[PDB]
Amino acid sequence: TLFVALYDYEAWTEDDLSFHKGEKFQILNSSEGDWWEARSLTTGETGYIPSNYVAPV
Amino acid sequence: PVTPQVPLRPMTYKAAVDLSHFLKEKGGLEGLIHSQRRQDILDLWIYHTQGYFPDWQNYTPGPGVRYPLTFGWCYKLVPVEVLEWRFDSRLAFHHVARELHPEYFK
Repeated sequence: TLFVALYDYEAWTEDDLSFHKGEKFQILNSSEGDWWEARSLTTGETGYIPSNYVAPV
Repeated sequence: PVTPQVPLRPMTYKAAVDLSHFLKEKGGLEGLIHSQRRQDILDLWIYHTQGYFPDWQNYTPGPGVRYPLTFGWCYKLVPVEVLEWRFDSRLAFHHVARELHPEYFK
């Protein structure tokens, strides 16, 4: 149940997580819709990400 | 604007405040003349990049200063009709538009 970025995403607000294509994520929440709370396995930093920007491994 | 569309999400008070400050810091909106066309373009950009449905940036009718309906959006439109976008942090604490024009919240 681990995911990987398909595109780069530059966040505007601090509640969102910026990431680069080829970044790895642990999904912390999928219940609140299509923005997911996730943790960057590269920085450890948590934040919201657009689910359509990631794909299962 | 060539980055794939992010999913929809509701504009909240918090998102509106964060967004206001983000745009203030980036700069460009402060002291920009307001056309409805310019408003729409901004809304679409924010919609495409941030997923907020473009129905949150409505202001109070003229004449004079134009106040934001969405509490937390800290921009209003200032005469000299010729309008400019103008930041006002007060709008995060006082919901002016609901005070002056209560008829948009019923």
